[PDB]
Amino acid sequence: FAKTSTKEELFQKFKTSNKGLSEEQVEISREQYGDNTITRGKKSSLIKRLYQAFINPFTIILFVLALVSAFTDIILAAPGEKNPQGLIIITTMVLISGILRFVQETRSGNAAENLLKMITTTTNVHRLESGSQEIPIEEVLVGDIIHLSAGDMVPADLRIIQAKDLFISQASLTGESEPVEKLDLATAAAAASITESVNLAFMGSNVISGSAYGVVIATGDATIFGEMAKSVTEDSTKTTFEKGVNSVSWVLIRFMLVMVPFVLLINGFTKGDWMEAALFALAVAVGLTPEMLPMIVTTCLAKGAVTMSKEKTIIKNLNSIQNLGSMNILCTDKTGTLTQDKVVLMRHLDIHGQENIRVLRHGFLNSYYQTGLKNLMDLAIIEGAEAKQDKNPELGGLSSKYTKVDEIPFDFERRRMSVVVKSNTNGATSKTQMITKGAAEEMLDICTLVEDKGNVVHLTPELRAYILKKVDELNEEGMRVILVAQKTNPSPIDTFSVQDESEMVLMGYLAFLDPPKESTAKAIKALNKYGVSVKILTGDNDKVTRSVCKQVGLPVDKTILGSDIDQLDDNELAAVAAAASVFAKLSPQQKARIVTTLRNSGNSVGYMGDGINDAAAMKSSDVGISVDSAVDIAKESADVILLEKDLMVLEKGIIEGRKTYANMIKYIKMTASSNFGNMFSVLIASAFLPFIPMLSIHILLLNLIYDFSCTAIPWDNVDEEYLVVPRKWDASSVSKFMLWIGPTSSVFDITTYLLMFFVICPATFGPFSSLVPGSVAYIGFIALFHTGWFVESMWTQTLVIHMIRTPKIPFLQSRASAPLTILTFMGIIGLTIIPFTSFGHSIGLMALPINFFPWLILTVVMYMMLVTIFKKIFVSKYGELL
Amino acid sequence: FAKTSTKEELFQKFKTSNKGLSEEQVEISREQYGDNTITRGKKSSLIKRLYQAFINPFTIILFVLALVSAFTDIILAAPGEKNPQGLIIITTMVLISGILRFVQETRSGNAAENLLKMITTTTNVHRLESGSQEIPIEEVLVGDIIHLSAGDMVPADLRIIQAKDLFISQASLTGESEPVEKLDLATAAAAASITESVNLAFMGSNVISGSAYGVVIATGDATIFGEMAKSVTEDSTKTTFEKGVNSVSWVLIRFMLVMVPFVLLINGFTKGDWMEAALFALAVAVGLTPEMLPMIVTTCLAKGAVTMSKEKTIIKNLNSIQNLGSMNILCTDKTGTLTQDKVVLMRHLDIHGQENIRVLRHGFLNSYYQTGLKNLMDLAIIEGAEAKQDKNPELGGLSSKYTKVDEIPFDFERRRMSVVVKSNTNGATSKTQMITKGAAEEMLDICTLVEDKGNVVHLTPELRAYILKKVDELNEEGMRVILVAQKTNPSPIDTFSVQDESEMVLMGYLAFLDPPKESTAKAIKALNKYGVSVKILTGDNDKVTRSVCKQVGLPVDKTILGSDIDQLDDNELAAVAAAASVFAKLSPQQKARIVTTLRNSGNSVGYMGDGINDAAAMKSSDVGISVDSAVDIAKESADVILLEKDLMVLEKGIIEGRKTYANMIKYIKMTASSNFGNMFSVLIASAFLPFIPMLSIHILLLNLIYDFSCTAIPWDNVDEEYLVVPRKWDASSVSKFMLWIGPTSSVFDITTYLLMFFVICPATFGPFSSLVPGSVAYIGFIALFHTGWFVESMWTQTLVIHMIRTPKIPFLQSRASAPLTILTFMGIIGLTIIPFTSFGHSIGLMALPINFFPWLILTVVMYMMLVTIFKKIFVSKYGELL
Ligand SMILES: [Mg+2]
Ligand SMILES: [Mg+2]
Repeated sequence: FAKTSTKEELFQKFKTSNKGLSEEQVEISREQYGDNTITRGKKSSLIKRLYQAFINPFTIILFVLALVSAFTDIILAAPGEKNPQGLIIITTMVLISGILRFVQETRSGNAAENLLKMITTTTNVHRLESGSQEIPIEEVLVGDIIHLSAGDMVPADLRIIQAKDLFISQASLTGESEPVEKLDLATAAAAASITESVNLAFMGSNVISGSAYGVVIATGDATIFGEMAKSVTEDSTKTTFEKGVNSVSWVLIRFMLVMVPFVLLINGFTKGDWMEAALFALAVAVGLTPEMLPMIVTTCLAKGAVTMSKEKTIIKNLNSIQNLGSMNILCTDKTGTLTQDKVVLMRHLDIHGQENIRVLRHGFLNSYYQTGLKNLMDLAIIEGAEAKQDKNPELGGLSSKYTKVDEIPFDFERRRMSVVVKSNTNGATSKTQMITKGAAEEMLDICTLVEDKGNVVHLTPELRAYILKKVDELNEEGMRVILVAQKTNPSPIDTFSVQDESEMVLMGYLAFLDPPKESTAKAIKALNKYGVSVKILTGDNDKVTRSVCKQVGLPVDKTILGSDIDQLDDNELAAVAAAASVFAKLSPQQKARIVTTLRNSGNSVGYMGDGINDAAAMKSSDVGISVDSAVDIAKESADVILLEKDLMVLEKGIIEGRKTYANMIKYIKMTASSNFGNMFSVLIASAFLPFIPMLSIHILLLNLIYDFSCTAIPWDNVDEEYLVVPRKWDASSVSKFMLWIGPTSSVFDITTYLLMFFVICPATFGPFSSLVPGSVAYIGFIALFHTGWFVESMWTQTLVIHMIRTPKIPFLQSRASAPLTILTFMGIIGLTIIPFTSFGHSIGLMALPINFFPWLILTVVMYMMLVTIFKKIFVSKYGELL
Repeated sequence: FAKTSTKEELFQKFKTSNKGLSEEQVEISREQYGDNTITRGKKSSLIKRLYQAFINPFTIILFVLALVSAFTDIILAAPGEKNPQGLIIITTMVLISGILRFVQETRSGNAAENLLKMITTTTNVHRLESGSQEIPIEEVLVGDIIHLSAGDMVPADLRIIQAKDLFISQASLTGESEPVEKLDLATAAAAASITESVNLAFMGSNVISGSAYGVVIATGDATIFGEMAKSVTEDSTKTTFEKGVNSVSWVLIRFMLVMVPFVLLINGFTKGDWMEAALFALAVAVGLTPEMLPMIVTTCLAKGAVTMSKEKTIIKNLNSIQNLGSMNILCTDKTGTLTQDKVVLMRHLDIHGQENIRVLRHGFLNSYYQTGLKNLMDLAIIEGAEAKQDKNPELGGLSSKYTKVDEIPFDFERRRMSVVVKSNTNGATSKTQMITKGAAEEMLDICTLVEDKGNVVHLTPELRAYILKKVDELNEEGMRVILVAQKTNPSPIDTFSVQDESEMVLMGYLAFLDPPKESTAKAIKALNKYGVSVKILTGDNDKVTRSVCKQVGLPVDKTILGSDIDQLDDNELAAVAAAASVFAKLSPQQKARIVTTLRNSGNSVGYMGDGINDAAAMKSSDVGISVDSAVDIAKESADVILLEKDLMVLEKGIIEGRKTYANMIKYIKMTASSNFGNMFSVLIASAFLPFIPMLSIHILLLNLIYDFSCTAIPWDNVDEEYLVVPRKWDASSVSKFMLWIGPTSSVFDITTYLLMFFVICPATFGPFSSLVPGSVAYIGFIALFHTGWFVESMWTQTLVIHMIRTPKIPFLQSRASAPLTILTFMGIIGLTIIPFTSFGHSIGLMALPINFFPWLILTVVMYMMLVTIFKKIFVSKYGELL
């Protein structure tokens, strides 16, 4: 906590050695404080940290199901080599799921190029070697004498000891392209925010002209710019989506490790050899886990990103749009993001508070014949002249009458620009008037004549009070005022002096605000409509960010200043930030801290900005956006970088992202319930069946071929009501839903059991308990049961989706199954309904007797209606289906 | 034991003086044998013997309601007075069951007046005390010298010592009214059956002609008539119906003994309020018992008996028609029942086996002119000659052409009767014709000429050989044979005398037999079609019964006699009875012995009879059927009485007795299943519901208003494939239809347990676990949950009978139900108005919302499909969904 509090000790005296730094003292300084360097790095072993997640309940199944092959190996040959139709499928599934979990994050890693910039060298500095020279950056240290000249860049913060009308553009840290004066004088003892610390310089700021001497007092981590450079590394926190998917996988694992040992114990103690029990438990381990869930998740995310890639928005990280959908609080930079860093006239009125055409027309003249020096405020005046709709050409023709005799341009030493022009009225060369505008200070000091009530009077103390009150109403919004005044004079044979420019008749006041973008208000309203709070994080002065956001409609209440959050501890910081609004005067570390605390409270926080100072906040957020005017480094740190300028597209994301999550939270439940029910019946009927109902490979086929319809699940129609609230990744609701709707299938999977064990299978192959257990029709009976339960389970688990996807009254009310999904479903049922081919060496073909299908349709219909009842109960119990 | 083998000690002597018998002799007889009395008795405790059955669960239920009333009233005062609402109805139901069980049993008990009838005494006895007198059979002594005249009553079993062509009518024991000769000579010591007991007589027989002196061998219960009187009592054996009903009641008792102590323990261990657990167990016990089962059973039996009473067949016992339906073997008497006890001509034949009309004509005149004495034999000849297709009136003309000279009537010495007639053709006094008929043996000895092939030859030994061969050929066929001889006699000076009966000329022989009733063969065929075997237990000789067994059509092999069947043991008798179709020479002991043994072998046996000898078997059988020609004792001791003597109606009765059974079992399987289901769910809910789902009174109302339509089930449409095999009462068969298609209603009862837990929470009653245990909530919420699975449990168990009623036939191949049992069924479902009535305040039972019915319809439609699937699984595993 080494701060720069040595006031009046570091002024007028270097407080250290003047360039004669002792070697021992140099070593002491570099030990206790260190040098000025910025460290960065990359990684290429992302595979190690991206495999482990939901891959493990696949490599565990692989290890168990290959140890099964090893167990039947070394003893048997055909049973020990007929397994690989397992191991191979499970291994390629492991590889696919791992590669997909890799690509879901690879876009962020390979699209982040925040390293090309900085590491600046070749600094024009005064050194003891040869005076003013180009020196490498590693030769400037704490206590070194550094000079800022015309065109050189400051490499480290400085305690400036000499200044001469020095102006610096601090858009790198404050986001404001307008230059601000920087002086060598000691500031206030209590000081202010770091950006307003005139006595100290900032790394990364650009100087165009002027020279200044200073001494480096801070380097390393104490540099604010060093801070944002060091903060932007591969500290990519796990967003909401990753944690949600991990929690869902852990719910599945918590179910698997409770169900598997139970069925293992039952089938080991009850009837069979422990090899049969191991196979039986492997069946329940395979069935519970939806094998192609990562593929469906990736395809949903890809659909979202592709859709958002047509609204003209680069999506950098593929996992950004779901986070955009689940966005709860949007923290937004002010300078250049919602405003447009463009000075435009908004208040230009007489001393009574109404627009004066004459004064603005005079300003238009002084700015349109302004050939000496062009300045952004002059462009503001001229553009407002045309926005005013009062025609220019008369004034354009007034060049022939109100002829420009001469001009003293906007010289910065006196902050006065004075155009001396003659009023050729009606053809005669009349008197000459000069109009000077400049900063309010000198104008107020020199002005004693005022145009009031239509005449010219002296500047009385009451008129001074009135003018000061107008200045105060203009300043309280954080807007600077430039005074304009005309003076009449006879034809000047001699030149004009500064002392003659006094007692000049002032017209009024000017206000060049940075107006918010025309779509900002509509974007804020749309964001508030979809349950997304909006907060403002800007380094600008509090007054201007009350003025703005008192114009966009956002409730501005007790704007928190930077010092308050700096002195505030983390818990009450989180308490304040959530229940508050626009913040002011923040450093990049402050923005990152605020976003992080908002994250820790349980809110998925997105961020938007354009400046380099916003990079830390962009990277610390769940989803970092960037408007078109964003700087290149901010673009690289972004995730959903925009292109046009319109913020309306934000809602087109927030809508679309939500309709992705629903389509992903549908399947995740809609396939975890069924897969539970299918695996429930292989548990509570795992003791009465003298053989496993459906083998491991058959269940792998069922969970694979059915999961290719969920490839078309992302195109299903989410109705209109899920898309109004940012939904949280509630995995516990999954563990309830699949315990409520899942078992309703299991009973019918028992009805299919008894049926197919008593009337269908014994019909063709004779009654059971009368067949030789070795082989004869025992193989045929077992295969017929296998294929029949295959067909029935597939039908009944992929046709109930039309009943589960939507809340009450499907079809008629909510026209379900948008044609892509329903087409794929009926195109994949027609695939699984064919175990009649040469692909019946899957250890069951047993072409089903026609007698079975009437009993299959009767099961499907009655299961669909029972699921309707249980869906009603579930909706009426907790809050809804998902 | 003491058979008629005590010869040279008691036979050919008296062992006492002839009629010179003293007092010491009668005291010796009393000491050696005892009183000569017949034991008789009755009872009037039918109430105690007939209450116990399925009424004991009702009395236990009454006791438990009484305990609940006392417990809720010995502590509290307001709750302890609503228990009468259940106790009174249950205690009226106990009495209803008692009355309806006493009625369906005591009809046969008070329909038996066997002991009231019979009891004959006052026989003519000679004694030294007062000469000839009338001494009661209660006063006859062993060894009494008894004088026998025509028309007297035999006092005891009687070894005759003096006889002169003594003839005894033995229809009382053999069923044949035709007299049998009884001889006093020294007979065989080993003797034979009663029909061949030529040396001794039996009780109850009337002497037709002749006088005799005999000695009493035994008295009291040792006599055959005394034996049958002792065996025939009010010992109506438990028919198969009572055993089946007790088995069903015991199935229910085992089910409630397994369930009730489970619910009580679950609710006494969880939710530790033991009173509320006893209420749960009481509810389970109340809902498990079908409360109006005895009334439905009684109404089914009454419908069967009433509808059979219309077919000229008075039914004496309510259970007779049901036992007829469940009858498996029908044992019928031969004489009087299968045959018609009427001698009829069947073979008028010459001496060499050619149909000679001349012998028929000679018999015609020989009978038509026998005016001095008429007999059934002569009437038989006359009737058969009318029916022999030969025109009798032409023969009648010969009556005017053959006038009578004289006649020698049937004498008591030579046993021949003769008519001497003229041959006055056109009035011309030609030679006389003498025609003598009688027993073959005598006039076969006295014959000297025979007429063969139109000529006359001497009585050579060869022709006599063929005459006897054909005579005992007819005797082998059972035909009673008579011989007829003509003599061409020159005009005698005087009338025809005994010496005029020499030098006969035989013409031929005649065959008299009692042909079976013309409907006997058709009845036997119809019974054999319905899986009812027929046996011909009779006391007649083996020859005639073997002949009849061929005409009607039956297995003529293994004509098991009476001596051997008396010789062999019961265990072997069971084996040989099922392996034999015709039984001959049977004493009334043996008929009852055979019927009882066949009953013990697992066959429900009915008996048909017409005589006194039948009564023992009639009472020892499941159902006794009496023909029109039966003696009043046979009519009184039977259970079914015919009125048109047409056996063809019999099969019709069986059909009724089967369908009356089918509906009944269809009822028992309908209710006992549903009840179980509707009180299986409670078991499960016992661990989860915070309160009782239905109180005892609600379940009583459900089981009473649903059993008031099973009063209309007996009129439903029974199939036509169920009535082609005698169905046996099976308890296990109703315990496996109750575990199989019963728990398929629990699935749709745990659903309406949960739907009704989250569809009436919004019924202004708020969600549960939020209501204080006060009122207008916890009182209304519970009431609405009752009016839930009350209305729903009445709809789902009264409308699923149409699906279970029949074996596999969905709704159209059987025309499910008759208009009576569908109209009543829906008219009792329309009693879903109890909740919306002033009598909807039998505590609970509050007004249902309209919202419930769309779910009730869905549940009652869902449940029928599951019932169809389990019906198909049940039919295809056991064999009959009955
Ligand atoms: Mg399934
Ligand atoms: Mg029910």
